[PDB]
Amino acid sequence: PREPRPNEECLQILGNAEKGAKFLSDAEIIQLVNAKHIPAYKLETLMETHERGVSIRRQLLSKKLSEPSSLQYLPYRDYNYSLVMGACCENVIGYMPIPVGVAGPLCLDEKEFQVPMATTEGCLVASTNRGCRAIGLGGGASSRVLADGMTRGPVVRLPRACDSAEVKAWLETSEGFAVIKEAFDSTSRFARLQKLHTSIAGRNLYIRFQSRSGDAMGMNMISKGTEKALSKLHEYFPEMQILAVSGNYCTDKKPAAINWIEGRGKSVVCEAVIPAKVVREVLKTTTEAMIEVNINKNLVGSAMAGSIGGYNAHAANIVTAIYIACGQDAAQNVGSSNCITLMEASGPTNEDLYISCTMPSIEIGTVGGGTNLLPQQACLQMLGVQGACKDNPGENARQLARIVCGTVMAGELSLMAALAAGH
Amino acid sequence: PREPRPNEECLQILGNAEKGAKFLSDAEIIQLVNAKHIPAYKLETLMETHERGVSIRRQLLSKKLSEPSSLQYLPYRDYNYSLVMGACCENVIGYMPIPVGVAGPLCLDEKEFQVPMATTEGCLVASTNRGCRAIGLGGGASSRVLADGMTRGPVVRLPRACDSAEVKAWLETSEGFAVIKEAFDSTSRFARLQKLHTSIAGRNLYIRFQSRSGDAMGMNMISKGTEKALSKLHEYFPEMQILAVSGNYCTDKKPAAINWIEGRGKSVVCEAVIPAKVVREVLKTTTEAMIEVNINKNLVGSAMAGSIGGYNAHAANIVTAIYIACGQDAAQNVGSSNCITLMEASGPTNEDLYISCTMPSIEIGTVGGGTNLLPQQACLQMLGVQGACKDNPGENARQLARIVCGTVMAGELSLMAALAAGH
Amino acid sequence: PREPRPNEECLQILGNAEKGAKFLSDAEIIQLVNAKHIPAYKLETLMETHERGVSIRRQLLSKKLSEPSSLQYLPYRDYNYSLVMGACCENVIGYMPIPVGVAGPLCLDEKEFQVPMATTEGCLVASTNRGCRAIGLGGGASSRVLADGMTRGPVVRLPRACDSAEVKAWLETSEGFAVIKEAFDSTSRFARLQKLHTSIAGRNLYIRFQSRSGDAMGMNMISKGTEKALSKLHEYFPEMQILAVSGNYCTDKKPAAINWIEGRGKSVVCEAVIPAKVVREVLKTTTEAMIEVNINKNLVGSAMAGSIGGYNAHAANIVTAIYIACGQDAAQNVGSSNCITLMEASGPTNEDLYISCTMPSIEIGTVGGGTNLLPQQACLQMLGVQGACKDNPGENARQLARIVCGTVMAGELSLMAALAAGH
Amino acid sequence: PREPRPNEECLQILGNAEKGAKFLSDAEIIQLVNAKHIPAYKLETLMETHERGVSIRRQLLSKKLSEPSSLQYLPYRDYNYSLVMGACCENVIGYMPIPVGVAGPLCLDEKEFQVPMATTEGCLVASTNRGCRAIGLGGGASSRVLADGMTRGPVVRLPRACDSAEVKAWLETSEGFAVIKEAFDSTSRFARLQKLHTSIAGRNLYIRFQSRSGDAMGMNMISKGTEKALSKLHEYFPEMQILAVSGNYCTDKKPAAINWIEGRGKSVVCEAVIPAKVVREVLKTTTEAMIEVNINKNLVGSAMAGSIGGYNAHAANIVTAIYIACGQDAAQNVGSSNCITLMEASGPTNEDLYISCTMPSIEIGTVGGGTNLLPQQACLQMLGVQGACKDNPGENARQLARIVCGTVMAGELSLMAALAAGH
Repeated sequence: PREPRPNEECLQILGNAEKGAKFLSDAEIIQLVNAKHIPAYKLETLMETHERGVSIRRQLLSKKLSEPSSLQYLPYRDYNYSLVMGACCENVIGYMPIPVGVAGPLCLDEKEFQVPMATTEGCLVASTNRGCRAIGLGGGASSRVLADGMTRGPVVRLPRACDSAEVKAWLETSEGFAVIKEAFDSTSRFARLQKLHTSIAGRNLYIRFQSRSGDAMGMNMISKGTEKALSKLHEYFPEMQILAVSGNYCTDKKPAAINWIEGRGKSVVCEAVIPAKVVREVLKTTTEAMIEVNINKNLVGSAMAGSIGGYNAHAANIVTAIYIACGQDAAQNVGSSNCITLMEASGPTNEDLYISCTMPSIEIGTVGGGTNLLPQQACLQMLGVQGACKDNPGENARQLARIVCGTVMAGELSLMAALAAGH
Repeated sequence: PREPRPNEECLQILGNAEKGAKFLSDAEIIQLVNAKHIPAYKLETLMETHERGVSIRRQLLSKKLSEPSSLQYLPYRDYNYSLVMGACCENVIGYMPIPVGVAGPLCLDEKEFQVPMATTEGCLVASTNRGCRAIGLGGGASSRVLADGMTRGPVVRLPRACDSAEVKAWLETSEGFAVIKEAFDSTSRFARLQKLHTSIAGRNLYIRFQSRSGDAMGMNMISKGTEKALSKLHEYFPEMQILAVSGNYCTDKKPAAINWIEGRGKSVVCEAVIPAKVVREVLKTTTEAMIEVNINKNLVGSAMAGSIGGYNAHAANIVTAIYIACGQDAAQNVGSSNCITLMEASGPTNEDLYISCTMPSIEIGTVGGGTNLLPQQACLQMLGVQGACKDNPGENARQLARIVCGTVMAGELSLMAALAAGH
Repeated sequence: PREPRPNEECLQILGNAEKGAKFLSDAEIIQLVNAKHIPAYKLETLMETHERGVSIRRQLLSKKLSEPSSLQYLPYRDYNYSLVMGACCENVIGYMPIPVGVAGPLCLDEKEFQVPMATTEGCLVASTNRGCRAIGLGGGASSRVLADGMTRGPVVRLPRACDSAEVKAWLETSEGFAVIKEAFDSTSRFARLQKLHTSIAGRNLYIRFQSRSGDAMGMNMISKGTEKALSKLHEYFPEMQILAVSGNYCTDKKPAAINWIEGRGKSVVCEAVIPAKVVREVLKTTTEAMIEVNINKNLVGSAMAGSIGGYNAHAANIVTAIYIACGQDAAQNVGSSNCITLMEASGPTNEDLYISCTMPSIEIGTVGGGTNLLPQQACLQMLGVQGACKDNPGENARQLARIVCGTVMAGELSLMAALAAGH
Repeated sequence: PREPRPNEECLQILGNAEKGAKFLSDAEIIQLVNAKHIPAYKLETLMETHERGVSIRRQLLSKKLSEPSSLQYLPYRDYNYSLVMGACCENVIGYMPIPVGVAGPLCLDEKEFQVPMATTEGCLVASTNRGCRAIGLGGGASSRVLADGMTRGPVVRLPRACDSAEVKAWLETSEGFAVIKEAFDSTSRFARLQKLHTSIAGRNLYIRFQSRSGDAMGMNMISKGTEKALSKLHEYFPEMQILAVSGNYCTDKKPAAINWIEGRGKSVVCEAVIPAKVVREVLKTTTEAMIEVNINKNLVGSAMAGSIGGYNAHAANIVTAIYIACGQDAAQNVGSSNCITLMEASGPTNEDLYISCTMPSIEIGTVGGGTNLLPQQACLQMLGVQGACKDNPGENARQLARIVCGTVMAGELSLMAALAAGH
């Protein structure tokens, strides 16, 4: 054993650049932190290795818990914290393992994918797998990206609603839009402002900037561009007050009709045709039952519940699983799960099942944020969409959006079949 | 090195109960699986240890990838798969580490909590921490659970809309409700049917069963009860057809006005008062600016975007982080993030900031599903709400809902201050 | 001719109770009004006959118009103003004739109705007529009232959200509800409080009182009851502040999900089955086309437009026409037109067209307001629902709601057939 | 007295062009109609005068009523039916008088208006008048038209969702849009296609054509243009099926988020500043109370009710009254009443009340439909906006929209003051 050296003493070893942390014990570091000498947030930098830093943070936290042994089974060792510091999380005390299953092969646009799904919900992966199998036997699915651009919705305020109208009119002209577009586009190589969407409420003006962002999800880049554009706008209207760079008009991570109607991020449609025989043998139902359930649950049931954009069975399940697996911001599922699922009869006999999923607001990226960590990069890699696509910028993000829509469609197929076979 | 024994041979070692898997190589197991002898889904059971089983699955998957080395940095070893098999995930190929940070202390209802947040979004934990600090300096927050019950919304169909009306009327009487309540309650000790909510659309009848479920999230239990109740209902109306046990009328994991208006799971309100001085020094703004931004972003901005239940800054961020940390079903954030944030002036001088968050549909549990895994249990434990509360059933789930609402409120405070200080 | 006597002089004739207005000229009355002696609003009382009073008001108004001859073709003579004064309109300058057509016979619940429709929209009545004919040939329609009660949604405020929670909890107990119900019911013979619906937002508590109101539309009576109930509630919580007797939580004359989900006024469902032959010969289409159009316009189209409660073709047309004809408050069409139209195949061959309309929020009455005028009473009379039904209170209002739903259904049938035959 | 001549006989007088109807009695005409010789719908043409024709129709209808005397007080005489036949109504049996009151002067954009309001709701005109007075004392209101174009939302269907994507992409190019614009614009002098808005759902493509329409409301003209444009589109995609010219994507006469977000018809904003003294003396309240009520009723209350576009007190009342007075299609109030009302403190002391109303979807016209009748033209004339404005097409419709927004704002001011003074 041993015992803790006084503070002033300990604060010196820390300073000796040939004899630093590593000559101090956990108790000595604890003492230094408690005297408010060391800032606990700097532990991963201040300590010898990053792992130790998180160890020290864990010990400190444990001391303050009603059950000191709470963190025992929270894993923290043998994890690369270098990539998380100053990028992804703060006050780190370990990591939360989420089991990763694989659904597939998903036969989409003449290719095959193996889709990783990080979930703690039993049977979700198996159900998605059955849907994938049905689609595969059906001759594969097809998808298209319909629109692409991340949006940011700042709110500005003018002295009078008349002034707000003037600003809106000026933004609607070709010259004003050109000036704003130049200012916005100057901030990055992928910043290419598309048509603006404005909304007035009294003297509040809400401006929705939209743009592609390469392979990144685009929030940071769009925000930077917006800021620059708002400065430029302020030059012409010095009385304008920028109230908030985010005025809930984007709309980011909230249910909003605007995302459903205008789109946000990527808008995708996927479709497939399942032969009648396959619907019988794999899905254990019939086309007629599937259509009946689809109409009376996904359309009418959602309408009676007063849903905007929730005209599907469980798109949120698949979207969340894939998002967590692939390092996406999982909160964005709120907006990204918007989907409408349609089923119809098809074929020369009206016996085959046509299915389509439409998802207008898939917010997704393959660069930046959570996609900078190796484990999430692995899941992106097994799909073939990891990182930036140098040849055709944004192609990887588009492909990932297509895969997400296809997987959602497989999940819908399976769950709807299960509900229709019923009991 | 060595080389693979033939199939028939290999299939025998597998059978010898004194000489089973463990005498076979990875290549031999691969051969057996490829001949369709072994079902790959049974690998974790079929193999010697579970870890090997997932190893075999990983090798098989790697062979089919365009980049065989994709899984290199997806971790799978030294993880307890026994708790995941047949409960939480299928076709497991490893786990996805999500960094866990800690925000707090959160001073809520005269107690202090240390809230784990699993996120890959930089600065989220720090911002929540600043909000927690402001609330703490403000004399702590207060919360109340207003309603509690998980819901399931089956859809049934009658021959005619007149028959649907008859069934609805019968469900509305005391005798019919009593019969249905008895049938529903017989299925479990926590199943206590509360008042029914019906909606007709033509000959479709949508019935929303609601009930408390102890400390479990309640989906499985509510579904079981619903099934039993629907059988009982079928006894009185033999012409009734149960179309789907889930008719999107719950509503589960979709944006729906019904959850916002009636509630789903737990309905919570939290409030605090931040002194003016604290708003100046910690939040770097003023009360007036905070109220202006709150009105013109969370209320008016959300209204212009056509939001139902999205009258907040970023409740989804906090909700998702906590949910992933604590083993909740993360897809449920779709419904659980519904929140309205209100700010007003308060105090003898109208200088202090009153803030409140109202979240009517927090779907949450501390037993079952993802909460059965030790790492997620650790995060539940550091909050003091892990598992069932034997004395007062459902108390732990209620406490967790209160903490979620309080943390959301801290996050709102911080983000709104950041937006208001602006630039 | 003649010329105007001085004011003081003229003000005396007005006073002589044997020689009053009628001895004064229009110019003399004009002079008196312009000197601010007579209050123009009292003209119909102050003048000899009411008609003259409105004549004087018209002359005064004409003097102030840029085109003095504007009122020439606005009719005002030979109209009974006695019933409008102090009841229905103020500053009356005449009346606006709305042409009234008749659609029918509508074969509903084994009776025949002749439905008056006041419209200036060409072809609306003819289209409704064709729908009525199709329904009649189909063996008539059937309807049911599913729920009945007008609602008022006051908002009150407590010092703290905790206090609001306390009040909500107290309202949810049997004793508190009993006290409130007694207070509410004491105000009128039809005031019978049904279950309360509360919603908290911070320290705001929104309370939705619901009740039947006999044959009246019920707004006045419900408001009176609410006031009394709120006074009683204030007795138990002296800190409560009644912020507004209408907190937009009713919700009255605004689009709101709450009316769609919970109902407001009368909730009705109507249905019919149209034989295939009749669909061919009268509607000039086929059942399959009708169902296709219904799904892809009323369900999917409305979903893509982000509609709450607008899952129909043109229910608002029929509702407005009937409401204007029958003396209903026409603004209420905003809420009353909420409808979902469903069409399916039916019969032994799936060749016949089953149609149903569901309208959960028909706000309607046959006593009070506009129903006190003879012309509107005539339209109510030709339906057989005029005034109060002494035997079975509220029966006439219910019948009128059924007729409204049936007529809406006929209109939907016709318009949908027209759209499907297309070109 | 006399008695009825036989049919064959009577059918001949009808034919004699020197001795036609007018030599036949009401009983003889009745006999002819009942033998199915005369088509009752042709009565106004077939009879001598139009008035007689409606008389005959009334007698026929009376015979079939349970109370033959029902029509006694439904007026039909001395009304110009020539303008209603083949334009405005069918099977006419008279007209429904709606009392017309006048609110004003409304001081708007430096002019004064006298606004006619056709209502049977007591106190509505008086309340609007008080609001007008307050605004007038406040130095008048200001308004701006922000956007202008009526929309039509057809739905077309392609064989596959991929084909729908192809069509959407083609519509998004400059060349495709140019072709469609040419085809659309060829149909009328006011048809000037603006940017298209498309939405896919599976293989359904919803296209929202928008355009100004001169002074007409524009539905007929927009529909004609759409038809022509869809034919042109069919030329390039022969597999396209036009499913419905109206796919509920306009959206016409239904609550829809799309009208709220994108606008429909005219988008208007109006504002005023009420001095504190005027708020005290005329409105009998204070600015602080007004703002409190506005926030907690029009914003928070509407949010809790799950309103899209209903963030106001009673805009529907004013809109309906004006619409009925001025010959507008009253059903359109459903969409046209969408409004958000905002109140703030203003002035050097924050004592004055700033108010603004924003109405993005005012559907309105001053030519065609109900505006072709003299009584409604009178109400349009007293506003100075009757008919087409030859110099500046569409100016009259824009002015009327501004007046509607201003009147709505006055009504909001008054009602909100009444609610705030409370009791």
